[PDB]
Amino acid sequence: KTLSIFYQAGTSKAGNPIFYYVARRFKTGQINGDLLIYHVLLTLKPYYAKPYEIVVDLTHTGPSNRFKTDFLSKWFVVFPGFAYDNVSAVYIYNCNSWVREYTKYHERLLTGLKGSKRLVFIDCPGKLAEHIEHEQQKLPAATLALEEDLKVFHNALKLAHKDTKVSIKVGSTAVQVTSAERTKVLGQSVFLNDIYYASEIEEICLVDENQFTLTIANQGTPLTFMHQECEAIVQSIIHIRTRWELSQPD
Amino acid sequence: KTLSIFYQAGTSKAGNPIFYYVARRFKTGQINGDLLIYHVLLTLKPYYAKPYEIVVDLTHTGPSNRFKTDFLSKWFVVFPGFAYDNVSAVYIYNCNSWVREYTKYHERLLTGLKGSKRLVFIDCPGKLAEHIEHEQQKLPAATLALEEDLKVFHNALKLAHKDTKVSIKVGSTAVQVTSAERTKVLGQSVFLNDIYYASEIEEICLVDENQFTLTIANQGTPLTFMHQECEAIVQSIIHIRTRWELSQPD
Ligand SMILES: CCCCCCCCCCCCCCCCCC(=O)O[C@H](COC(=O)CCCCCCCCCCCCCCC)COP(=O)(O)OCCN
Ligand SMILES: CCCCCCCCCCCCCCCCCC(=O)O[C@H](COC(=O)CCCCCCCCCCCCCCC)COP(=O)(O)OCCN
Repeated sequence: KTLSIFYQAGTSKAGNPIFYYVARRFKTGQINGDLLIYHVLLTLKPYYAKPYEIVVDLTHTGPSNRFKTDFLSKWFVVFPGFAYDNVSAVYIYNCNSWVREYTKYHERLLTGLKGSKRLVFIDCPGKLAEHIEHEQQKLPAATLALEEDLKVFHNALKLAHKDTKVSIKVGSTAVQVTSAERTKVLGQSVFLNDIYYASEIEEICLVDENQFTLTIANQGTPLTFMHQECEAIVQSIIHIRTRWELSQPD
Repeated sequence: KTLSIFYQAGTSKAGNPIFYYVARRFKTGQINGDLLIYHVLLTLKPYYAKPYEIVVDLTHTGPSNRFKTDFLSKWFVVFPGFAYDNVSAVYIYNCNSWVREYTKYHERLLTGLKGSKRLVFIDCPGKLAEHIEHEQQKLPAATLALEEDLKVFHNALKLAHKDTKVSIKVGSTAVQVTSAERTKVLGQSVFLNDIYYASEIEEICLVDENQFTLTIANQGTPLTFMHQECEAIVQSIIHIRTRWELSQPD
């Protein structure tokens, strides 16, 4: 009941089959990891003897999608040794701050991935397609969705102890806070894209005429941003939140 | 949350305060029913000595929103005799098959409502504006949103034991099959409007050139309709179920 988490789709421009891991699709608790390590073992077996590439859609991956240390460990010890080696490339799409922080929390186990040239962090579906068969990227429909009909606010500033220059992209279904400055994730300076589904925007608050707060469900401390067009960001987010509430279950 | 189930809002053209019962908001059971009924009491007591009106929002009212028999019967006794007589009108909006059936099954308890000139079914969402001014109307925003941007397919035919002419209206978040011909609900000829949120539309089938089926969640029997433009109705519905799925929870 988890053939959607890890599916095969496409071939790379280097001539290797592509396998997608939708991190958000997997849930720690419920979809027993025993079940996913199973399915990944099974769709890879026929392939991991020869070289293959992986695309991990870290899109909106959060703590509920995590690999607990015991599980995460089992992943670096449960495959034929060549199997790890034949992974020609692992495109990491939509890495966000939680996965990064997860990546730091589990640096003990992800030590091998640090600096690994094989991990290519990708910014958009278009940059991932370049490494694929005539740009036929099969990122989930859901993922690709987040890329269209976006109201983008550049030069925004996420306020925190460390201020992060970000662009706040408001899409009909989610707000994405794409960092404009790179930060390290597994030793590679990459852009982070934090996605906040309208369903998760509990409160939007305009602090100043150029600063707003975004309370995201279950993330406690609201996010804070500074931007010249704040009134407009807030209004766009409220709209998206409202259009969402209208279609809420009874 | 019982608090959004029944609330006071507006005054009718006849100068009577209106109360809205949003059926879908109630969930059958134990305590919800007495929260709900203790709530309607605390809300109505101030007004039920003078003529007041009720708009019953039956949109999407299904089994999970029903008043079990013992709970329903409390509604006809727990209020003062004058409270019942003071209801000058009960606008019934979006009555649907299930409710029709529910009232058929409780045809006994509902004898007092059967034939009642005080019950006004709103078969034309605009007809409500004939007893209550739009600015005084306060149907849930969600109920109202189901009326906007509807791709309407008139002259459809719903096959079943009895084939009823219907209009299939696909909106961004739902499919509504509105009977084109009236049926009796509590002795009144009215237009039912069954609503199927994209969230409930499991299987979508193009049975042939001018026919299609919808399999609805928790509804073993499939909705089978006929229409010239079926591939268009199937595509329309497939688009919204898909638009939905591509925006649901990881
Ligand atoms: C063996 C699987 C690796 C699982 C990694 C889980 C943690 C990911 C954290 C998010 C950022 C990194 C995503 C991409 C990780 C790619 C790791 C990789 O390349 O593993 C190679 C093998 O690649 C594969 O096995 C193919 C891919 C298998 C599925 C991977 C699914 C990753 C799911 C991540 C979920 C998000 C994080 C969850 C958070 C709480 C082998 O590495 P090695 O040679 O250093 O190993 C030495 C010991 N054997
Ligand atoms: C007393 C409350 C009536 C509850 C009716 C529940 C069943 C409704 C079934 C759906 C179609 C009808 C909806 C409108 C019903 C209006 C009933 C009404 O007018 O009651 C009058 C009183 O009106 C009011 O009390 C004000 C409104 C109170 C809230 C009503 C909420 C209705 C909720 C229906 C939920 C949908 C059905 C659930 C299904 C399984 C008094 O009638 P009477 O003089 O014959 O009574 C004699 C004995 N006392």
